[PDB]
Amino acid sequence: SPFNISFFIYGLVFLLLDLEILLLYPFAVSEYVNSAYGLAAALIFIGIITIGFVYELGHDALKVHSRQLKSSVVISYLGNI
Amino acid sequence: VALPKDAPNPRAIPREPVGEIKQALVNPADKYQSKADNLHKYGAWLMSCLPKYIQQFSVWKDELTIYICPTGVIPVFSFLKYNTNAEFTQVSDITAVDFPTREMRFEIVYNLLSVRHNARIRVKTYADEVTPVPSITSLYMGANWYEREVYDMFGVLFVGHPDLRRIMTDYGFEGHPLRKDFPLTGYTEIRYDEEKKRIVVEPLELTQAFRNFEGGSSAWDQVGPGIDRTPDTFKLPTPKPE
Amino acid sequence: LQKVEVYERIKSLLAGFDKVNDPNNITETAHFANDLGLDSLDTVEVVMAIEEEFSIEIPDKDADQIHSVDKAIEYILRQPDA
Amino acid sequence: AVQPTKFAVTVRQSRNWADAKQRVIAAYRAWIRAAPEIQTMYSIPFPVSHIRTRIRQEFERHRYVNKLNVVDVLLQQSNADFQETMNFWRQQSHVMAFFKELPSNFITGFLEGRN
Amino acid sequence: KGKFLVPGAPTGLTGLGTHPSPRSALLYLYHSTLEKLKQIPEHSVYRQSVEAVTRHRLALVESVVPEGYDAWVERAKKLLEEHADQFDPTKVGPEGGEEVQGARAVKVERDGRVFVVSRLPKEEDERVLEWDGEVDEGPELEGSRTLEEKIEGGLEKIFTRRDVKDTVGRVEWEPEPQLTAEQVAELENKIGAGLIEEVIQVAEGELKLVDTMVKARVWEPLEEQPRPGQWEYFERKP
Amino acid sequence: SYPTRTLANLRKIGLKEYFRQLLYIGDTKYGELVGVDKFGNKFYENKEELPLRTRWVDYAKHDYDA
Amino acid sequence: PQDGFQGTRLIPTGADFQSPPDPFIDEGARDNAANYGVQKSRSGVDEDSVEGRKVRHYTVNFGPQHPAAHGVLRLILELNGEEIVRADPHVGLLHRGTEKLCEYKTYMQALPYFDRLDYVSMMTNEQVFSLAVEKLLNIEIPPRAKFIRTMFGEITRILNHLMSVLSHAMDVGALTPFLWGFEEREKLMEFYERVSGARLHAAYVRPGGVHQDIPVGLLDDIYQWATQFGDRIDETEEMLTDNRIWINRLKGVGVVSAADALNLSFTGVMLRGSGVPWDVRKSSPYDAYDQVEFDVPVGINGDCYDRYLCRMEEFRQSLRIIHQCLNKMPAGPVRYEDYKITPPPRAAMKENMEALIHHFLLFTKGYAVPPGDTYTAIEAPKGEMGVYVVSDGSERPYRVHIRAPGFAHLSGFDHITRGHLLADAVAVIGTMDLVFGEVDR
Amino acid sequence: SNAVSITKKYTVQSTGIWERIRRALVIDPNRSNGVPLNPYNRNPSPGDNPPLEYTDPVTIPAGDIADNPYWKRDFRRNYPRPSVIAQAQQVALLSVGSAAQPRVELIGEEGTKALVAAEEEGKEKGVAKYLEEKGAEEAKRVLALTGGLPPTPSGQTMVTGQWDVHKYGLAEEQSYGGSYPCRSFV
Amino acid sequence: ATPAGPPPKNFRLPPPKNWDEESESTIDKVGKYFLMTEMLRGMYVLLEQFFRPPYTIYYPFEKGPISPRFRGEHALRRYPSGEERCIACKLCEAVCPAQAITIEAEERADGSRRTTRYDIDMTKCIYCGFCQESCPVDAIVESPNAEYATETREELLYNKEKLLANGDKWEPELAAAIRADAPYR
Ligand SMILES: *P(=O)(O)OCC(C)(C)[C@H](O)C(=O)NCCC(=O)NCCSC(=O)CCCCCCCCCCCCC
Ligand code: SF4
Ligand code: SF4
Repeated sequence: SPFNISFFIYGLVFLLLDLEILLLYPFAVSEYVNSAYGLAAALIFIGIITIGFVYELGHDALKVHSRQLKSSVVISYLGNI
Repeated sequence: VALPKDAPNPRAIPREPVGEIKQALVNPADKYQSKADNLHKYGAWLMSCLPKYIQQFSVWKDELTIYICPTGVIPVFSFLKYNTNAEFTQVSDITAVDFPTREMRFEIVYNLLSVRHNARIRVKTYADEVTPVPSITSLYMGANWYEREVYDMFGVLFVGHPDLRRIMTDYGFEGHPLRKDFPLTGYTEIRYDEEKKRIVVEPLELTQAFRNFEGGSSAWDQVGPGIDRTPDTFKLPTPKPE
Repeated sequence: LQKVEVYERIKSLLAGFDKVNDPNNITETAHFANDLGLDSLDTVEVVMAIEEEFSIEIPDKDADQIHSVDKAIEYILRQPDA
Repeated sequence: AVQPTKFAVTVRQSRNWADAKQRVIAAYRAWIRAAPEIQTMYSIPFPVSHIRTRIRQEFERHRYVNKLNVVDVLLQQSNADFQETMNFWRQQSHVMAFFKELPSNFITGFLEGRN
Repeated sequence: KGKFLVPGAPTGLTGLGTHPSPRSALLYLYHSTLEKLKQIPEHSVYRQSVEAVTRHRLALVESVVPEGYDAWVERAKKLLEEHADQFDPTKVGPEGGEEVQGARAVKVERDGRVFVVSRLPKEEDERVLEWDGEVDEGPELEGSRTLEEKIEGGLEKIFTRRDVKDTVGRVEWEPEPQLTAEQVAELENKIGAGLIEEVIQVAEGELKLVDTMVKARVWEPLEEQPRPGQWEYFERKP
Repeated sequence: SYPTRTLANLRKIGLKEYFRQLLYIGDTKYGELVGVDKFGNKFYENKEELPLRTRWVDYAKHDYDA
Repeated sequence: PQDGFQGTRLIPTGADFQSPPDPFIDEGARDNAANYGVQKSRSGVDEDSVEGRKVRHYTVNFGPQHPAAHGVLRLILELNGEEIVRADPHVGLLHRGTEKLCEYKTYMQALPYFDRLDYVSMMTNEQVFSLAVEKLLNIEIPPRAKFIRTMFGEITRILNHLMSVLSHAMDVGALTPFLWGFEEREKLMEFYERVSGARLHAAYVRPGGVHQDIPVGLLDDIYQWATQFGDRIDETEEMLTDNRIWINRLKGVGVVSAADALNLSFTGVMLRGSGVPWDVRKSSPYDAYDQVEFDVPVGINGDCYDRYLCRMEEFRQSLRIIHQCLNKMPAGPVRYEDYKITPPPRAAMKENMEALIHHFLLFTKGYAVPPGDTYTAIEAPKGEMGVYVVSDGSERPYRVHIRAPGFAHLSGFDHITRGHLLADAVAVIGTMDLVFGEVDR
Repeated sequence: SNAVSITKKYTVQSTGIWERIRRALVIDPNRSNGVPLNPYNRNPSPGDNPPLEYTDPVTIPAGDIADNPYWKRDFRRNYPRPSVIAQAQQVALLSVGSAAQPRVELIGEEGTKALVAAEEEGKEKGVAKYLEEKGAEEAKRVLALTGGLPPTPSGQTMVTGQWDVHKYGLAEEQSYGGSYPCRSFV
Repeated sequence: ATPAGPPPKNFRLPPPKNWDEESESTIDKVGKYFLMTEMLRGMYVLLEQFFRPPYTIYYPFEKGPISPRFRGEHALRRYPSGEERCIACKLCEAVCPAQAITIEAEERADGSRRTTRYDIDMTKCIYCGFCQESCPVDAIVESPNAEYATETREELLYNKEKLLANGDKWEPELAAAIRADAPYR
């Protein structure tokens, strides 16, 4: 029967960052020909991928909340009427 | 064996002889008189603040007991939890004692602690197989399971108790085994049955019956009456002569 | 649902019950206790049987109200399940 | 505090006989409503008609009670026995220990030994 | 820096923080208790006990005056008397107002003493505070609605609620001078019931106990005489 | 066991006994005989051993039992 | 009784005397983070009272046949995914009717029962029963017995903490400290098996002193062990105190406040973890405790980490007490010198008439305890262990009730655990230090 | 550091080069390995300790042959009785006082008849009724029994010579320093 | 919570320290974080355990230590003449906490007070030693023997024939244990 998974947002982002690191493996085996001009594109690609990763860290999308805030009422004394 | 350079054999050290041993005789009850007066005043003070419910109090050595009627369980324990001189914020324990000679069979005995005053106090009330007792689970979260034990072992309802069910006995179990009339070995026993392929319940037979040696108890009373230790401040005056 | 449909099944169930005094006394305005000879526990079983047949849940407040066949019919029409 | 469990019911006294009257019907209804659900939980091989027969007989043994304080102990026990059964705390052996599936005459009892 | 206790700082007892205003709070709690006892007859020893204990502890808290209290109390009278409408519970509610994201305050009476309870809006970081901390009642009702639904929405609040930045007809209540952390220890040496945060919680439980005693009528005659043999045990005849 | 001990014990008892001891005790022990049971069991002591290991038995029967 | 047959006045209940909070100063709807949306009814649509009785959370039987159950617990957990919404501990699986069996025994015959309640802390359980009977006997046990009982009281405390702390570390995943510490406890059961004849159930501490005197080599061997036990505490200190996986498994876990810990009947480290200075050996000195110096470890955050730091400090304080007992051990008898209470020496029983009569009566009838009742409590290694003994004036107790620290602790399990994950429940079972011989009794 | 030397710790030692090696490569060369000394630990065994050496101890008074009747040490039969006060004679103690603090003289005869009335009035009307008719100043005299304030419950220590609250204080040496959340109390 | 009276001196905790008040250097704090420093210390401590003697003994060739007071299986003992020491007083039957002893006695052919039945249910016994404590004549003793595990429970129902045979076999230790432990009894 259906069961809550508290880490499925990890599974969605895991899906896309795998596609991203696979797209970086042809560069690793082609560096001598890519050189500087090819390096720039590889860095432009990894910078955009990294911005979406900063989006996932910034919003706490990779955070499972679990555990199991102070007084703000000041009384004052004027004494008698 | 590579022995350490500064650890001598400790058995090899001679002990100075000890001969005649003097030992003073002490009544261990004598140390409790310096607060006898104080324990009687506190018990008397409660008797006066809450005279609707507190029937009597007793003082034995350093233990003060408060006897109350069952309809006053909430107000008395409210007073003992929240009063400045009565910061009894734990329930150490809640048990029952069965007295079948009494109409109200069951004595409900609560034990409280006051870490503020380093003080303990006992409160006793009574119930029977049909009279219930007010639960104190609203004042003491820790009293939840104690009252379940009294209900399981003795069969005392606790009105207001959330989730009052068995806590000690087997699931389908019938009877209250700390009652005096409940026999020591019970009524039933279990075995795994080969024909039915399960655990089954059967009337209790015993290969060797329990041997009660209680009839060997002394024909002579061995303790006597004791002594009275009430302080003068809680005894009535005596009419002086002439 | 249909009124005659939600009544025909009751007669078969009520007649099918083991120890009613006589199957003829079941009418559209018959009482379980006065006519059909059913005590408290028998009546609670009859509402229980009616709810199971119609596949509906009858709540404690309106379950007590059903002491007669007509009251069962009106509740069955009132509740939207079949 | 700690949470009361799924079928936990607060222990309260019956106000009057009308109160007790309505509670006993509520308890009997709740038991016979649950007999189909008991059967598949505990894999009872008998049909549900037998289970409801046994519920009826348990209630019938307390039929002739005219004391509010005895009924409320009885309404307590059924509440705990219902809660215990529905949460599946007891097991099949306990539920089957509840179904039994004395000599009928003096002479029958005499001839076999007492019973 | 180390002159004053820091409200909400852990005290060494778990879940017990530093009280934002311990002195006034004890007076409020003690005067409130001395008010509820008055529905108890004077011959009750419970009344006389609580009445005795509370007054003994009250005079000790008064004995420790914060610095500048006289100057502030003279100012604060001229605020309550000039702008009583602002701090009137019958006008602004018992919670000081409806806008939690600004300052709020009401005037309360106990025994005849006058108290002003204030609710400074909760201190949270700027980057996780939406609309200054406004309360989110959800989206306004749009589309075709009946009048009743618009009423239930909160439509009467347009004409009573205040923009927090709108402050012309109101005065900013400055609260009472507090006790320098030396005085807090000095006061609690007198009371002798632990930390002042402990003393406060015992006082407030003492306040709630009075209502239970009053209802039960604990000062009236014994309900159930113990029946014969009830408290007999196994004693040997003296 | 450790290399200094195992070679030292192996030198003392011989290879044939070394393999017999690897078959029953699984250790390599050397010590002096202290006596023999009525059952043939052999007892040795060596105070130059780890605590609770200074006394041991060589069981007479192959199917040794305590 | 009779009036209850028909309707009469309803017995007052805690709901009746409820009082409304004052609205001027009330701040917040929840001053406790235990009920701050980490329980049931925090999800779904409708409550589980009506129309919700047809559905269940994911419910798993954590035990009895479970390692983290440490024995015989049936902890029914309701999981929201991997989060606990409700914890229902089911006990009574080691309930053997000890308190009813004690009523058909003499006072001597009941003492071995107390060995088997908290069955890692035998001699401490014996002491609380021996101190209750001695109080009802109105006798004063000799000074050598009081020093033997305090020294073996702290040898027992170390034995419990070795089993408790290192079983708890084993549950969290650390295996090696368990193995090291079980050589030390294996060392300390020699001291048991040398004064008594048992490694575990000594039956040593008895009302009136101790059964036999310590043998003539024991104090030197206890001191020899004492000179190296500090190093043992430090090497287990060396794997857990600073370990970052140890800190993030226990810090902020199982948090109970000081004011709730008292209200939950918590004692011992469960209470001292929350910042309360409370020790039964400091507040009601028993045996020779008021004759020794020791410190009391107290935490400040009330979590599993502070409770771990308090227990590792009690290793060092128990070893500190043990040294003073070795130094201050007096001469004299180890049994109260009254043969009407304690058995005479075998020499005297075979030599003299009044010694034989007393030996015969003490082992058949038992001794009579003057009538009365008492609550006696000691600082057991797991908390306030108490006993309520009712006396007939005869030779068999009328009532023996054991107040077990772990019974009071397992009851507050759902209070502190609801909202944590399944591993955090394992963490809280071990910090709360349960032995179900005492829980069920 | 609070380390004692390895050379006093009654464990088996390293020697020679392996002592030099081990002190070079351990974290604390004063930590012991935990292996006891065969010559010292449990040597002799308790089963070869001579029986004649141990002497069973008798104390002078209890064990003497000429200065102790049993009845002057029979502390078990001198056990205290519980002292029970009921409302019937708490009204009495309020009516006429106590052997310690009497209220009126009760001189000779005609005082006994007042003595029974104080007990009789307690049995006829209880404490709440008693305070009702005497008014509020009788209730104020109740607090006068404890000096004006309500009594404090008795503490259970007596380590200072009087039964009191034990005064917990912070220990002079804090074992975790300040680094860890565990504080040391005495 | 805290004791009544003056609150403990300095019981109130100091105010919390801020992030920029912690007097640890960034190089140390970051180094410890990234280098896993405290856990390398724990790894090292295991290494020096690896080079320490083990604690293990080779059971059954080596046995752990037991004392004269050790309580093992029961044996009935005889005087130096072969006469049974047991006289049927029944004291041990009375004191047993588990009712594991059943005794039947009579006058023997020669008029001697001797047992006819002597059974110990070894599956009811709790091995407390109370029965040997109470013996007037040192008859019932618990041997130093712990290795007597059996295939069936009938093998654990000892009659007088089995218990006398135990004493007849174990007498040299039973005597040496009583010799070594008697003065303390
Ligand atoms: P009508 O006016 O005839 O009303 C009928 C009743 C029964 C209400 C009576 O007239 C009546 O009022 N009599 C007194 C109340 C009564 O009968 N008993 C008290 C109710 S509690 C009770 O009877 C409990 C019975 C046992 C527990 C429930 C039964 C189910 C047990 C387990 C079933 C199978 C589990 C595996
Ligand atoms: S106590 Fe000893 S001598 Fe007496 S009957 Fe029992 S075994 Fe025989
Ligand atoms: S040692 Fe065994 S036989 Fe002897 S009294 Fe104890 S339980 Fe009974």
